[PDB]
Amino acid sequence: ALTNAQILAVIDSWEETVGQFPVITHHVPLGGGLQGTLHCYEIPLAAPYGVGFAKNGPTRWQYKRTINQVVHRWGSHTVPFLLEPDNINGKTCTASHLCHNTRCHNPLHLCWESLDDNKGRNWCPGPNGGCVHAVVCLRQGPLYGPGATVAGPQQRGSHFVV
Amino acid sequence: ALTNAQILAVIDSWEETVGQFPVITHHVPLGGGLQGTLHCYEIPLAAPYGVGFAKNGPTRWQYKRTINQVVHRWGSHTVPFLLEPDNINGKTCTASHLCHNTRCHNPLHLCWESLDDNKGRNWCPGPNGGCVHAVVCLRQGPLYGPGATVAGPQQRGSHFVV
DNA sequence: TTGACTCTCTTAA
DNA sequence: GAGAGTCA
DNA sequence: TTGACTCTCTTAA
DNA sequence: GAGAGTCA
Ligand SMILES: [Mg+2]
Ligand SMILES: [Mg+2]
Ligand SMILES: [Zn+2]
Ligand SMILES: [Zn+2]
Ligand SMILES: [Zn+2]
Ligand SMILES: [Zn+2]
Repeated sequence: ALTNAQILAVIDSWEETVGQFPVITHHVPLGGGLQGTLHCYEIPLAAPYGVGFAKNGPTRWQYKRTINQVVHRWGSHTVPFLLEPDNINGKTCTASHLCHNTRCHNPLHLCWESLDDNKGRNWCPGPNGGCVHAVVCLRQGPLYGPGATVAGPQQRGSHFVV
Repeated sequence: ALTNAQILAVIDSWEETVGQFPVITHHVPLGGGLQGTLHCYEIPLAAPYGVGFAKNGPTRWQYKRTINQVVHRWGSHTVPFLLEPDNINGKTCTASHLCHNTRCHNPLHLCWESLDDNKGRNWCPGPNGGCVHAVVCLRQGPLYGPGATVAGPQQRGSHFVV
């Protein structure tokens, strides 16, 4: 098994490589009508992506390092969390983008939580709009708002009460 | 079926059958420290479910009727909305449970909206906690809360800024 | 050891 | 959150 | 005609 | 949101 020192070395090489990705400045809603700025370190759209990186899906990548003749591979956003527990409450931990920008690999924009927690950030009002996430959101979720419901609750007769 | 009269007759038969489902009272969080009461009309756990109903998955059912000698079949929660547009902004409209109770077929607990709007209600603070859904929630979403994040954003070196 | 592709899978609406 | 087929 | 089962699919994290 | 194979 890789030692803790070897894992730290993987994290360090990952950070060195991601730190050289293009840094894109994004203005974002924070909630409460306020605007903030996030700086995303974005993996390229096409190969080459950076040392150790390869695309396994339209917006999926992996990081690969060969240590003592053994090939090791990780989901590209999971590397910051290799020294953390990988499950909680019986649920697998997932890399969760606080910036909601899948190409971003900035570890200051990532957290490590259940898929339900991850998804729920899409609708959060944001750090200045009422976020209650214990690990606070960096921005209002992209899907926050009144929604676009086509039809509401209704009945034709009198068979039902709410 | 094709005619508006045929569609209304399908809605009316569906309402009459679902109206005979057992009515189960559920006390629910509303947000803001308040609690409310919903009356769900719950399809039975096992066959027979009711005239026209059959189970196609653990928590999936379909409603079927024979019209002009042809069988017409629908997802069991979609029937109230058969006269509504079946898409919005190019996204498929889905039956969305405001009571978050899949066995419930009370149309006063259903709306018709994109799958994203549907999902997002799981995290809504609720009608007394700040819900901004234009078609208002009936309860706080079951997944609302601080979450259980295992690790937050972090870096080992000095290559990243928020 | 490394890059650039390929494939399928998980979850819960 | 969906559609459709196999039997009786 | 109606009932009770079977199977796979969609979406976007 | 994931893991794993092939080829040079
Ligand atoms: Mg996410
Ligand atoms: Mg729902
Ligand atoms: Zn980012
Ligand atoms: Zn939040
Ligand atoms: Zn209900
Ligand atoms: Zn709401």
